[PDB]
Amino acid sequence: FGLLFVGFVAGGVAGGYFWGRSNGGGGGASVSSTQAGFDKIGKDIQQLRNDTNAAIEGFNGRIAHDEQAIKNLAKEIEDARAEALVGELGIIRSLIVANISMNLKESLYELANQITKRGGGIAQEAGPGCWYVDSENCDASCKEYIFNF
Amino acid sequence: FGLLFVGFVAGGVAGGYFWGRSNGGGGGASVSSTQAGFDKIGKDIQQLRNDTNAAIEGFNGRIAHDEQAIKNLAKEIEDARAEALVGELGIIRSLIVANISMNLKESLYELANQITKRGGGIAQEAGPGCWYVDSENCDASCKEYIFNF
Amino acid sequence: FGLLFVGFVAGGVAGGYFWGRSNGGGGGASVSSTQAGFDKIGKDIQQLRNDTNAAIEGFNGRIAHDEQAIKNLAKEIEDARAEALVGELGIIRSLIVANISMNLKESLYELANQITKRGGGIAQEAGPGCWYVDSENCDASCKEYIFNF
Amino acid sequence: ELICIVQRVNESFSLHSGFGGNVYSMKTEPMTGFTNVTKGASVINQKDWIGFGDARTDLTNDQFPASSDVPLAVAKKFRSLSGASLMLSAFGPPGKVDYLYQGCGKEKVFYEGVNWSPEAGIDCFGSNWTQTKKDFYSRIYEAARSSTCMTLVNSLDTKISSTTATAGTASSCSSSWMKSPLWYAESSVNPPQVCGTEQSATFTLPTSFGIYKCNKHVVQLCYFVYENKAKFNTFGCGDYYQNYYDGNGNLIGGMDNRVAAYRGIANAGVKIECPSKILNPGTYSIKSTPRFLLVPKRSYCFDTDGGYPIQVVQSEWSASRRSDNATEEACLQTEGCIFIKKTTPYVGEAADNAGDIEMRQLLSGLGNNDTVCVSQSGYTKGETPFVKDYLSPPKYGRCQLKTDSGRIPTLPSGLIIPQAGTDS
Amino acid sequence: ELICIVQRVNESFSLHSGFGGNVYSMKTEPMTGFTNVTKGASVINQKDWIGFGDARTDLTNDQFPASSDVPLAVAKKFRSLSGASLMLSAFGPPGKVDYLYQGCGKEKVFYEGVNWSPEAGIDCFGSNWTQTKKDFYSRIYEAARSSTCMTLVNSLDTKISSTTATAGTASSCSSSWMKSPLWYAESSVNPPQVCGTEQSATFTLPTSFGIYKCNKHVVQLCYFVYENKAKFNTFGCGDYYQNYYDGNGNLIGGMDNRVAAYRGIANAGVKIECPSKILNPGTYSIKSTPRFLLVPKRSYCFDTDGGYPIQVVQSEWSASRRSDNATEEACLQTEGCIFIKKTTPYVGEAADNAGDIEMRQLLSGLGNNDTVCVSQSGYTKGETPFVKDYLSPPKYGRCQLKTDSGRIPTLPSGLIIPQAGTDS
Amino acid sequence: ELICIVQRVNESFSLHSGFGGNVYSMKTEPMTGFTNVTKGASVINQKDWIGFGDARTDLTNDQFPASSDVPLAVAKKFRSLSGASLMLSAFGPPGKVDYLYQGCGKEKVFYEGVNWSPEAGIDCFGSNWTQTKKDFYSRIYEAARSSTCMTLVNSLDTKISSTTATAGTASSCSSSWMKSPLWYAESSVNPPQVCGTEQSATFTLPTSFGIYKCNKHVVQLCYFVYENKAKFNTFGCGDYYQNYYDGNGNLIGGMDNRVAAYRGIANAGVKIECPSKILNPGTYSIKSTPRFLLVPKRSYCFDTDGGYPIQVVQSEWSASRRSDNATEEACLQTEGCIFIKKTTPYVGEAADNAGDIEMRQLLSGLGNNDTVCVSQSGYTKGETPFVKDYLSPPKYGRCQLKTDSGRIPTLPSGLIIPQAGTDS
Ligand SMILES: CC(=O)N[C@H]1[C@H]([C@H](O)[C@H](O)COC(C)=O)O[C@@](O[C@@H]2[C@@H](O)[C@H](O)O[C@H](CO)[C@@H]2O)(C(=O)O)C[C@@H]1O
Ligand SMILES: CC(=O)N[C@H]1[C@H]([C@H](O)[C@H](O)COC(C)=O)O[C@@](O[C@@H]2[C@@H](O)[C@H](O)O[C@H](CO)[C@@H]2O)(C(=O)O)C[C@@H]1O
Ligand SMILES: CC(=O)N[C@H]1[C@H]([C@H](O)[C@H](O)COC(C)=O)O[C@@](O[C@@H]2[C@@H](O)[C@H](O)O[C@H](CO)[C@@H]2O)(C(=O)O)C[C@@H]1O
Ligand SMILES: *[C@@H]1O[C@H](CO)[C@@H](O[C@@H]2O[C@H](CO)[C@@H](O)[C@H](O)[C@H]2NC(C)=O)[C@H](O)[C@H]1NC(C)=O
Ligand SMILES: *[C@@H]1O[C@H](CO)[C@@H](O[C@@H]2O[C@H](CO)[C@@H](O)[C@H](O)[C@H]2NC(C)=O)[C@H](O)[C@H]1NC(C)=O
Ligand SMILES: *[C@@H]1O[C@H](CO)[C@@H](O[C@@H]2O[C@H](CO)[C@@H](O)[C@H](O)[C@H]2NC(C)=O)[C@H](O)[C@H]1NC(C)=O
Ligand SMILES: *[C@@H]1O[C@H](CO)[C@@H](O[C@@H]2O[C@H](CO)[C@@H](O)[C@H](O)[C@H]2NC(C)=O)[C@H](O)[C@H]1NC(C)=O
Ligand SMILES: *[C@@H]1O[C@H](CO)[C@@H](O[C@@H]2O[C@H](CO)[C@@H](O)[C@H](O)[C@H]2NC(C)=O)[C@H](O)[C@H]1NC(C)=O
Ligand SMILES: *[C@@H]1O[C@H](CO)[C@@H](O[C@@H]2O[C@H](CO)[C@@H](O)[C@H](O)[C@H]2NC(C)=O)[C@H](O)[C@H]1NC(C)=O
Ligand SMILES: *[C@@H]1O[C@H](CO)[C@@H](O)[C@H](O)[C@H]1NC(C)=O
Ligand SMILES: *[C@@H]1O[C@H](CO)[C@@H](O)[C@H](O)[C@H]1NC(C)=O
Ligand SMILES: *[C@@H]1O[C@H](CO)[C@@H](O)[C@H](O)[C@H]1NC(C)=O
Repeated sequence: FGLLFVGFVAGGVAGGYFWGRSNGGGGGASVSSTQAGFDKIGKDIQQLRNDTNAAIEGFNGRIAHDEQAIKNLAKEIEDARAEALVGELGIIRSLIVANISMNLKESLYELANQITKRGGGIAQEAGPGCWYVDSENCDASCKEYIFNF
Repeated sequence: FGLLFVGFVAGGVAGGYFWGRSNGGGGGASVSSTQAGFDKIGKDIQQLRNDTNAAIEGFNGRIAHDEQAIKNLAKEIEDARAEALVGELGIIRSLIVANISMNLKESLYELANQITKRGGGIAQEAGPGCWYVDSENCDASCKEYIFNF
Repeated sequence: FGLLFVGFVAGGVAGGYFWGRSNGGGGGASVSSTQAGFDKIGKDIQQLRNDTNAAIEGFNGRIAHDEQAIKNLAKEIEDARAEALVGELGIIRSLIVANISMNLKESLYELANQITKRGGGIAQEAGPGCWYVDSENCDASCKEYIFNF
Repeated sequence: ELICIVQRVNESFSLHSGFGGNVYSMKTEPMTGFTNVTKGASVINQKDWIGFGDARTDLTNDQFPASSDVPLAVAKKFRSLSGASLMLSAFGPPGKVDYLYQGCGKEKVFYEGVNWSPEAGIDCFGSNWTQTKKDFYSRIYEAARSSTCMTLVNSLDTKISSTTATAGTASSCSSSWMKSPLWYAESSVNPPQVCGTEQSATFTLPTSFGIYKCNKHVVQLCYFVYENKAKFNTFGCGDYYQNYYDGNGNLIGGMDNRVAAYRGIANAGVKIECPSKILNPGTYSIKSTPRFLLVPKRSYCFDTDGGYPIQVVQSEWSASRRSDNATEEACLQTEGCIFIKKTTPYVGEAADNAGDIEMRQLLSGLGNNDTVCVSQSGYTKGETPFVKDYLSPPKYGRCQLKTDSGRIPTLPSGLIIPQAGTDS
Repeated sequence: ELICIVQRVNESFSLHSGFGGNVYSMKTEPMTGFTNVTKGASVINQKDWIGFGDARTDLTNDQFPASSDVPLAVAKKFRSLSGASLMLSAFGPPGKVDYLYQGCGKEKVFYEGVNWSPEAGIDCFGSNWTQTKKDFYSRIYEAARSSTCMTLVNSLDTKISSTTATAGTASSCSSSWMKSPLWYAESSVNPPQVCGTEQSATFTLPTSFGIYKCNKHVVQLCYFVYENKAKFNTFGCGDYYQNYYDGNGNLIGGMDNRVAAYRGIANAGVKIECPSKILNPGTYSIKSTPRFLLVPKRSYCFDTDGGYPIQVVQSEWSASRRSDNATEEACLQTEGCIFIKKTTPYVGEAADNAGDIEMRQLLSGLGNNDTVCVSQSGYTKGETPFVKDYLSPPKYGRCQLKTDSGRIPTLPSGLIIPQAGTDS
Repeated sequence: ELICIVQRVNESFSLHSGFGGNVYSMKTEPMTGFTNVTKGASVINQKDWIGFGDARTDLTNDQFPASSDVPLAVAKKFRSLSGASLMLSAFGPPGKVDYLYQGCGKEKVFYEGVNWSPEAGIDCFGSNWTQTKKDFYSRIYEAARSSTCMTLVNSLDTKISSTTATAGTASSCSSSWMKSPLWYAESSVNPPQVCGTEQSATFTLPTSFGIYKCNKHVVQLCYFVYENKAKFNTFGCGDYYQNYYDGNGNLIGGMDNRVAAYRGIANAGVKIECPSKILNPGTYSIKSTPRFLLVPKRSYCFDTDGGYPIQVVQSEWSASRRSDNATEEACLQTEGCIFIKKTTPYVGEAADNAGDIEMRQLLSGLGNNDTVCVSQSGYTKGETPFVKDYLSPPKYGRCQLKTDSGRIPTLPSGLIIPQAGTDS
């Protein structure tokens, strides 16, 4: 339905990114492909995931100095310190997940933008990841050129 | 002026989300309605607000273990610990407010996107929440169909 | 290439924001100006930078109470506390840099949006910061009117 | 025609900043708040605490549960006997109940003491039992604070050197004597011709007692108090002395009048003082004047495996009887001790002195399963990290912090409009 | 025709990462920095501090303000008298000024001591007053560190047993004697036929003095020092002894030559030593050789309600006079004590010894309203949480931390371009 | 025709929340993990640590490196001599090796002690050297814990009062005697006609020794143990006594039988006990029975400039010899002491008792450059802030915290789809 929405599918049916088309005869009746050659997305995903190492290394590198002469574990204090560290880690996590989401979404916008400028101005944008093509201007091999499926 | 901007109004004049229209005779002279049936926005607001509970419960659930045998309050230490906790709470606050803002803005984009695909490709997007309709293609009952006011 | 992308240039060649144009004779052969009158961007940059003071003052205002009767510096403890504070400062930094980025990007969208509504609907948006103008509808003084270069 | 969704705010809208987007709203709601604080006693861990008490927590009392300040389930966690007190068991005065208090628990509740108050009327040459009481419970609370367990040691190994000396008896002590200290007297010392021989004794503090490890002992190093040496020479030759030594010969207690001034009260007569001291396990020596010898015969055994700050419950009679506040003042001057105090008099349901509505309210927390913090201000649940007023120390657990309500940040509510960029 | 805004960066642009968007820029600016540190004395709370001093902080001095190292408003916060010192008031030597120092303040400034230096030339059989000085101020600083208030106790309740003993006088002490300790002598003890009787005395440390609660007392347990027993037998029979006992008989001070070796300096003659000890309130006993008895007659009363680390200001004369650094070394070896020291000599405006430009600079902070941290390195305001170099302990307040300037993160400035997504 | 990129997820996709955007993914990966813990000894700072040992860390041993439990580079950091031990050097028994241990290091490794075990068969009237051993190392470890440096002081300044007394010799001590304590006897005291005169002595603990500052001294205040006074009167008149006093006369050690009970073992004969005490620098006095005088002649000098918790390495023989675990139990009862223990017997490569494979594994960490934490559980590198199980104290450095693996948050991996807004 176009890059602003994520939909669910039951049973089998692969998840991911697919090409979708709508009308024709009036009224038409849907259609969704079985995924194109979006190797850009796969490559971007790879880069974004590897980029998380920076934030993780920052956390791993930080360990508080301590000195205990006591002979019996102070279990409650030990656990409190861990709980606080886990709390910090949870915030960093929420920051990282959002940082992935926003940068992937942007990378997807950047994919759709290349498509728009490929068939320009044949494309006609209808919100991110959606286009209106007048099946008069464009045959089937032109749409094949513009959307590459 | 279209979803990228927020404007101010004086005296009375209700705040919120409204329908706005521009030209006609050359040169035209503005017009802003008195809010449509954006119950989607009201519902989304409700969901987004309730979704903040997760972050709040995370904070409330975290309380540092302590043990004091001392008989007189260490007021300055007590206050310092509170100040640090309030600091953390302030960062979480700033994260939550932004998380609401971004997800509401996106929900608004998702509202505008449905409108675009309702009168397609009659709509013609002019940035988020704005459209160009040629008052030739569309009567008044078509615009009534597309924008629902 | 339009507001979703940042490109590199070698040797000399000023960096920043410029006007770019594409085809004409089929096939055309590029062209990039030498920056217009985007004083809005310069002004927005100024405002966004000054808006960071709030987050910085919040950090500067927070200093933990301490009391040491000891006569010799506890260097390792001293350094650990600093390291933890620097860690916090690093997270705030990453939040601020992103807050600048997102709000500048939005301010740029708001600049492009004004251009769209200036030549409406002559503009025809092709993703943020990009437009398709049919050099039939628009002379050179109209494009001069719409894009102001 | 250009058709746009338009966003507008009023003077009623205020801007809330975010990292990655701002929000306009008319209403705000606080993000979190204060956790209530309940006065009284409680525990953070129901599986590791122990109570020591008297009739008011004794499930075997004939008038249970009318005579109880706690319900059955809480009473099962107490080691209590009607008529008993730690102090009563420490000395074992004639005719008083003599309960062997013992138990383990990192959290400890002491609800006992009233059974040896001024109302008891115990004499036994006592200079001031209220003073002795305060001093005794001070030592108990200090030792209990760093111990996991506690047990009465009802009989120390003792040995006296004299073969002629015999057990002491006094008209002021029911024509008998304490269980501890033991009293040994030489009948032949008469200030005519006879001065007798200096008396000697040893007592041992064990390294253990039953299943309980002993690292520390609370004992009384008693001595007799005379007002002057002239008054003492009515019984013994030379000045009075009763000195306590460890294994090596280091003086650790007692009263020696060869060097210290007499401080007996005017015409009061002979008095006994019994300061409590915390001593390590080992064998200890005693040197005394020929006629009178006092030897410690009991102790309270503690470990040093650690414990939480303790809770001490006010132990007083109903208005009709004569009480003291010795355990209160013992608690107040002792680190790591939390005192629980009634604001109204003790009015019992069973009889006058057992089964009080207020105390039941204050002790009700001992049966809760959701207490995370215990303090001198009361106890809390784990709702929020904040309280309106300080939780006064001593305290332990997940304890809330005081902050002003104004420093608690808010979140936007009601009609909401997002904002980003400079919009100019 | 396709018309686009195009974003481009140079080699001069560097990428700054963010959580939710990156930024290209050519320039950076540090996000924050270091807070200056000012040498000298100051306070974090103008409403809860107290100063103790001499002429240099005495607003009633005839030459004020020329004779003062602090302005009027700061002088009002001091308890000072020209010619006075804590030590002078402790002993009360003949002809010296005898000020009753007393006050309350969680933060404490001691700017006094110079008025009993070697320049004073006080003899009174003193073995080494500089040593006594260092020892005295050590006890004061330790006790003051954990106390809210301090007061001289100008007269202890005392009682001697002897009826023949009389007040002591010495040619070396202006043909008189100290106020404390008191000196009692038996004229009849002559090593011919007479040995006399062992002398006895008691002194009481009160639980309070005026409005001031006493939990601890600094007192001197003085004794005479002879070089050998032969040298002592010129005055008394047997060895010298002067012993101090608490209520029970535990030896707590003094010099007993029945067991300890003599340490009198060769042919120096009789000397007096006066070590200071911190003692609880109560009644104390004294046993001494028949001819000479020393009894403490004054103390300094402290509470245990707590206080901040104290500040001690260098108290020395101008170059022309003979000074010591006893209060410096007392401070250095005492936990929770912060010493303030000049780098140039003392040159006064009034006369030689009062009104110094450097000291006025160093003490100027005592009048500031914005000091948040006080340390051995100096004091700071609440600008940033960081300092370039460590703030040396002792210290208290909102104290800055040392970090390298390179670890302070930067923010983008100048021409700025946003970046998001992979852009490939 | 409308053509759209469509985003869809399966039941296999789960939603991960973010501040500013959510993520759908099928797989997750933990964000971080646990750091391994290695058993044995190590150091966090290779430039500030010191080892004290015997043959097993002595690079000058004829059989090096076969006789060594550490490689050359680590051995250079040890102060060791074959046959030596701290305790051997403390007393200096006849014919034993007498190494002057001295060094500085904030981190300290004690790998020594086995050379005076029961196998040594040293008598010298020793009541129980294993007990003396445990007591000695306890004092060492306590003092070392707060000191930067340590040095043997191989000779204290001493002076005895007697002119007739002569040096002591015993058939049980190789017809000789210890270096410390020194033994002085009066030949003329015979319980016929002669009782002799009470013996006196002084010993001085210096404020420094060579380049080493002394704030604290570990010394033995020895005394002889008889089983009863009748058994003692075979040698001396009256009861036995050997008392130790500081400069003022305060009893600080020894055995006085005028007040303390005898505790000599039945028919064991004369025994010597040598408890170790931590004493300040100064001059100390001794009073003893006429015939026998014991005087401390050595010490271990420590500062109070501070140090890290120490590491003590198990020092036992191979199975064929008689060992003890005194240094283990000394370490266990001493704050700030970390004990390193083998799980298999000691089997040496050089001979039976030197060069063990397991110990080499356990001591291998002493040569690492990347250890950040040292604990009773072992040592770690700075991989993550977490460990699977607690690091048991004592410990110091950048030490990891225990958390459950389930509380470690995850990150999305594999095929990923972004989500924002309500999508409804
Ligand atoms: C063990 C013993 O001495 N018992 C007798 C006691 C006791 O000796 C005296 O109290 C001594 O007091 C002390 C402890 O110093 O005296 C008894 O008789 C006393 C009598 O001595 C006293 O003159 O008058 C009392 C009467 O009021 C009393 O009868 C006693 O105290 O009961 C007899 C004990 O057998
Ligand atoms: C109280 C008292 O004894 N006063 C006389 C003192 C004093 O007795 C001696 O110092 C004893 O010293 C002590 C404290 O042990 O002596 C006085 O005369 C002395 C004299 O004894 C000494 O031989 O010579 C001195 C002259 O240099 C001096 O005059 C004194 O010290 O003034 C007289 C005191 O009355
Ligand atoms: C210094 C000294 O006294 N040396 C002689 C010792 C010593 O006196 C006794 O042990 C006293 O013991 C103590 C320390 O109290 O005795 C020596 O001979 C002993 C002898 O006294 C004892 O009766 O029998 C022993 C034989 O088993 C032994 O020979 C000694 O111990 O060697 C001689 C010392 O010269
Ligand atoms: C939902 O969709 C996902 C991806 O479209 C499916 O994941 C694939 O599963 C097969 C077999 O388990 C793997 O070999 C593939 O590698 C997976 N996809 C990818 C991209 O790695 C998943 O099986 C689907 N689930 C259901 C229930 O249909
Ligand atoms: C600004 O606009 C807001 C909303 O448009 C107004 O809020 C309404 O106020 C009335 C009366 O106070 C309430 O009954 C409504 O419920 C409010 N709106 C909503 C959506 O709840 C506000 O009164 C306006 N302020 C001014 C000064 O005109
Ligand atoms: C890259 O571009 C930037 C900006 O386009 C150049 O920065 C300018 O440098 C000159 C001389 O150093 C300054 O006077 C200008 O003020 C800078 N620009 C701005 C906007 O302030 C930079 O020199 C370029 N670098 C290269 C290597 O060409
Ligand atoms: C993120 O940046 C924005 C924009 O610079 C900040 O928004 C400003 O917020 C203040 C209130 O704190 C307002 O007075 C300004 O008008 C806002 N500026 C704009 C352009 O709207 C925002 O504060 C920053 N976020 C945080 C958490 O500091
Ligand atoms: C958020 O994610 C982005 C994108 O993955 C990260 O941007 C990378 O930042 C590093 C520098 O730290 C650059 O070398 C990479 O080229 C950047 N990647 C892209 C695609 O631009 C960014 O670091 C993350 N934010 C944080 C705070 O870690
Ligand atoms: C930011 O806000 C979003 C939207 O309100 C939150 O997303 C919700 O996350 C929960 C899981 O925690 C899901 O069950 C909801 O369905 C999500 N809502 C929507 C509309 O997608 C998100 O949790 C918030 N971020 C953080 C870190 O709390
Ligand atoms: C992936 O991250 C690691 C950090 O651990 C970095 O060293 C590596 O260069 C990164 N790879 C890419 C392709 O960015
Ligand atoms: C609202 O949040 C609460 C968390 O307190 C949750 O239990 C509830 O299910 C949420 N409601 C909706 C409709 O999401
Ligand atoms: C810039 O920030 C400062 C905060 O230090 C503020 O006082 C000032 O008003 C701001 N200026 C503008 C134009 O917003």
